[PDB]
Order: sequence, then C-alpha cells, then structure tokens
Amino acid sequence: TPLVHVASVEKGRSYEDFQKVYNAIALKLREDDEYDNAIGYGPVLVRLAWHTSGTWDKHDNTGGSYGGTYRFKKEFNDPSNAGLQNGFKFLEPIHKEFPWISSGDLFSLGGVTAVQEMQGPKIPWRCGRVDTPEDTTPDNGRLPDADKDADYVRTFFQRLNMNDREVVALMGAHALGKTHLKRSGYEGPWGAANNVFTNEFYLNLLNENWKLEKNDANNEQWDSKSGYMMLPTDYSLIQDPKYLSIVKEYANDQDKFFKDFSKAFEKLLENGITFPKDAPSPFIFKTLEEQGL
Ligand code: HEM
Repeated sequence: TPLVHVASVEKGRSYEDFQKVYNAIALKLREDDEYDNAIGYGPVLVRLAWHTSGTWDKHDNTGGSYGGTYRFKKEFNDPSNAGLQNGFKFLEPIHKEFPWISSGDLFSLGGVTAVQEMQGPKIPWRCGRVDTPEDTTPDNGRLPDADKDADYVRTFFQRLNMNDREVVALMGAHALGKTHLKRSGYEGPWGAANNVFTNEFYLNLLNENWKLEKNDANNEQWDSKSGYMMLPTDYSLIQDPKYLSIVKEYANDQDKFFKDFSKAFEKLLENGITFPKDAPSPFIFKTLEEQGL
C-alpha cells in the first residue's frame, strides 16, 4: 500500500520566512541574466520543479516532490534530467543562505518563483516537504518520452492523476525556454518570448505553419518558418480532437489559461503529500515588482 508523506512545517517558520526565500530566488533570477543566451534561469527552474514532482506514482505514492530526492545521483543523472543541473546549481547559494528549507520545498518553490517572476499567474504554494533518504529515490524512466502520440500523453498523465484539461494546461509551460539538442535530442524554442509566461504555446500550435522534419540528432520534430518547434507530444495536442478543443480555449482566453495552469501546477507540486487539517493555508507570494524591490 502507498507510503504516507505528512507535510511538516520547517520549525518555527511562517509566510515571512518563505517570502524571503522567494525574494532571494527572484533577485538571483534578475541578476544571472545571461544564462542560455540571455533566456535566464526561469525556464530551467520551472522544468526542475516539474521533473522533481513528475516522478510521482499515484498507485503507491513513490517519487513526487516530497522527498527532494533529485539531490541523489541516481535521480540527478537520469537521462531525462539532462541540463537540470543548471537549475540545481542556481539554487545552491539559495540553499546555503537558507539551510533550514527542505530540498523538496526549495525545488518546488524555485518553480513557483520562476513562473510568477516571468509574469505568470500566482501559484499558491505550501511548505512542509521533508527530505527522505537515498533509498527512497525513484528509478529513472518515470518522466515522459517526447516522440509519442496523444494516446501516450493521456495514459502517461493518468499516473500523475491529471485529466485532459490539466494535461493541456500544464503543457502551456512550453511557452518557456527551449529544447537543446545535446540535452534531449530536440532543438529549438516553442515561441518568441522564451522568458515571459503567456499563452503563446497554444497560439503557436494553432497559427504557425508546421512541417514535420528531422533535426541534427535524427529525431522528428515539427518546425515553423518563424524558427519555432513543437515536440511530437506537443503537436499531438492538436491531432487529438479532445485536446484540440482545450488548446483552442487557452489560445482564446489568457485569464482562463492562467487560472487553470495555477491549479494544475500547484496540484503537480503537491501530489503525494498529506497536509494536516491544521497545516497553514497555502502561501501566495508577492513578486519583486509588487514589493517595489
Ligand atoms: C508530454 C509531456 C512532456 C514532454 C514529453 C516534455 C519534454 C520536454 C523536452 C524534450 C524538453 C527539452 C529539454 C532540453 O533539451 O533542454 C522540455 C523542456 C522544458 N519543459 Fe517539457 N515536457 C513535457 C511536459 C512539461 C510540463 C508538464 C512542464 C511544466 C509544467 C514542462 C516544462 C518545461 C520547461 C519550462 C522546459 C524548458 C527548459 C529549458 O529551457 O531549460 N514540460 N520538455
């Protein structure tokens, strides 16, 4: 039967403590602006939060964000995690300054901070993930393949307890960053902005003229004359009629996408965690801009 992971608040800590950690992440995001040809660390931090959470298996409550297990070599050397060492290195000085925060809390908070600082929706966030030992590290192979179709995507996300709307909303994070050939065997950005969180992914899927091509790694990807790309799994969202309707909805309603993304992303980051009835309410952090910082 499933493991139980009970959220336990870092001793004596409250909203103000976590806002300080948020602020340190946000300030470093602003400072270290030349990483990845001036994209900055925002996208890789979102990907780190997702891959550290996305190992979860609803059937037995293995993997997931709780244990912060990416810090162990089996997980940080997962071929699916290639490049995420950059997000981990970014977070190192943060963890040094705030050694009291758990690894799971830091990885998930990095993702929340990145989305909000890149002008995305507010993502409520709860503390209390607790570091678990090396033998709790999930095996490689729990993160999704990119060369597959809509049926694969739908089935895959059932393991994370996500439905069609939640899947399409989550994939909207591909507005951010790019594929890097040496990391994943795919090359190129999904859009123009790269470090601003918008509904551009959906607009690009629908509005661009896509050609199925082979990249320099001999893998198929969909390319547009604008210099954008889509993975086979991204493109599957417009091949499947159920996914397509949701893509159209998000392409035509920025607010609805923001709201749905926020819920799904929080859910992703919280999967596998039992919050005590008297745990604090989720925190909604202010951006640097909102603070006048
Ligand atoms: C079918 C599901 C998914 C597949 C197959 C997939 C696959 C990929 C691949 C192959 C890359 C490129 C890695 C590289 O070469 O650097 C990537 C990047 C990225 N992924 Fe996804 N992904 C999926 C879902 C998601 C989700 C649910 C999120 C978050 C909500 C997400 C966030 C990101 C971000 C922000 C990047 C950019 C990373 C960077 O620029 O360094 N992805 N993904």
